[PDB]
Amino acid sequence: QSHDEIIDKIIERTNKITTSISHVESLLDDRLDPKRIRKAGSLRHRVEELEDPSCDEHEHQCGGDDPQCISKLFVCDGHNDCRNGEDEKDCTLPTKAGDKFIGDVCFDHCTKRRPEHMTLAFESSSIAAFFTPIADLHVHIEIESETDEDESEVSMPADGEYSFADHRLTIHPPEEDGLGLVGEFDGYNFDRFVGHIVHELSEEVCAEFIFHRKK
Amino acid sequence: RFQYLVKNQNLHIDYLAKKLHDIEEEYNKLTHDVDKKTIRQLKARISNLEEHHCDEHESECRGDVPECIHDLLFCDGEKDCRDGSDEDPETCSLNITHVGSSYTGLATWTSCEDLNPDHAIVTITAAHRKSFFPNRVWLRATLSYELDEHDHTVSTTQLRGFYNFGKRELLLAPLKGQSEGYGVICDFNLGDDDHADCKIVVPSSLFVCAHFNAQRY
Amino acid sequence: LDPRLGANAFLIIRLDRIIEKLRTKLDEAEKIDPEHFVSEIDARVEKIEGTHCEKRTFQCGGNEQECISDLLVCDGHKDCHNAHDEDPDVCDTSVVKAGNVFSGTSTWHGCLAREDHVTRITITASKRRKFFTARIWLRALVESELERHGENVTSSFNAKGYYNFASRRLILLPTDDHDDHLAVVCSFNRGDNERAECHRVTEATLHQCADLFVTLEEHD
Repeated sequence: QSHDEIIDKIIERTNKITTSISHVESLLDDRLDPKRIRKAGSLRHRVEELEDPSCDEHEHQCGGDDPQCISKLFVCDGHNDCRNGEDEKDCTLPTKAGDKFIGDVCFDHCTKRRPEHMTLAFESSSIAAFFTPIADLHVHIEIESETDEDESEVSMPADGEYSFADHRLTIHPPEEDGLGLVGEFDGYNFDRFVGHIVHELSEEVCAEFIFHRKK
Repeated sequence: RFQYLVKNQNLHIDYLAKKLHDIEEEYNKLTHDVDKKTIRQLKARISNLEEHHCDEHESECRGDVPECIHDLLFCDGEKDCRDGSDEDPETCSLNITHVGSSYTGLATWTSCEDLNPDHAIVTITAAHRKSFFPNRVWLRATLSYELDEHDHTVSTTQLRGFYNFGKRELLLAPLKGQSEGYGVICDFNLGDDDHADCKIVVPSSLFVCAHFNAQRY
Repeated sequence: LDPRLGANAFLIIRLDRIIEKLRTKLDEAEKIDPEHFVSEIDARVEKIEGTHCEKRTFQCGGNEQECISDLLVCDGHKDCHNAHDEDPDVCDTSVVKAGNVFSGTSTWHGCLAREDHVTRITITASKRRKFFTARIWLRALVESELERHGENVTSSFNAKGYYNFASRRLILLPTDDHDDHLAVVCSFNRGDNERAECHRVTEATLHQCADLFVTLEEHD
């Protein structure tokens, strides 16, 4: 009876060890999870924006642990300028064709149709091959209004550019009314941006929207 | 012979149950998981500096998309926002004015009495919420702070006032015919429902008599 | 020969390989640790929030807070009500224990205009008179690896100075130096004891120049 009763108490332990190992390999991946670094990164940037900028004017701050101040035109330049090497890591563009963002209103004083909420889509991104800090875009802007009378519509096409430098995207006025839309990401997130409209001539904040990516 | 090959397993496993159990220490000799509670109330300390488009006499909403809504429309029983933040128990929760709660933290006096920093507590003796006007929680309190003479002694004001769900700030006042008439303003704008930044004030000017950053036990 | 045992073998070989993959991604722990990070923010916010205290005096913080004059901070006597001043995490005698070495680069936007280069301060001496325990008198040596031209020429000088517990900032002035040698001033505002913000200053006006950051070179 002891034969076969001894071998059964081996395979039983073999399992009971692979638990104790495959528990700790997953429970370790918690601290290494990619989303943690992402989400906490966002918080880091929001406190630095609240402080004054440590750089000078058009310069950009690359420093991770040892600040190095470099001009704006060298981010994703194509070669190493920041002595960290931290300005070349970011050249992957975040917004791919077919991506569709929908904002909700925050407050609106630039009143064309004073919409409830408006939509934004990407026809096509494109990269000028040779010099690529800036990568131009085609974007629709859909707005589905409603009033007393009419169920009017709109979709004006425009063309902006996304800048790897300060992470802003721009939309050059779609109509002659001269309303530029100034996107601003935090830099670590890319599911939402707080971008808001501006009179292209005067550089004045008029109306904000909080966009989200749709999934 | 199968007994040999069996004994070869037992050993070869037990060298791994020793090797994992060795890593178990090196994993647990790194940092704790930093409980949700500190990051909860860190994000707040930022949110009190980034400026609000919302002006005075109104309170921004709690949710994803900040709006700016007038202060008499919270906990109303009608949704007045975009998302209807005003109906959710992340706001209606009364945990803060349940009777018997008490705040504390030693006070510095700038304006009166110059007593030298000594403990000061606020306490809530009785709370009522009227069924027909749920916007405010009417309540009564007793402020108490340690005069420093010889023996440990305390003067005890007595108070009444309302708790405003908008500002999140309860505010009290001296009753009438009470010695040394003071009032107290507690703002719970930090993350959790505990801690505060209070201030004892003179009831007329809202001039800041004594400032004490108070906790709860 | 006999089944069940033959299978059990292969489990042990796989399992032996998956215990190594842990050791590869074990060193990636400690690379980014949360408990250290929240300290970095909470301390950095704790400046722009503003010290309620006024003009070089130690601010307690916690349940309660109020001023105490910088000269009582770590004295071996209770001075604050809740004893935040006599604690280990604030006293923490040694961030300047001798032998520690700090290094890092320095831009120069002030006088003595030259190219951007690397510097490294190293603490030599330390003293603490057990009657007046409140400050740490200490010596140190300052190194410059700049390349002027035609060679790599290395400046050096000795510097005395002290280190507050209240303000957590050490200050070094050059001694017996007829030559220029502009003084250095640090601060450990990070809440952690590795990194530090410094800038070299003229001894009199105390206005800034040459903002440089430094890191604690690895012990052992």
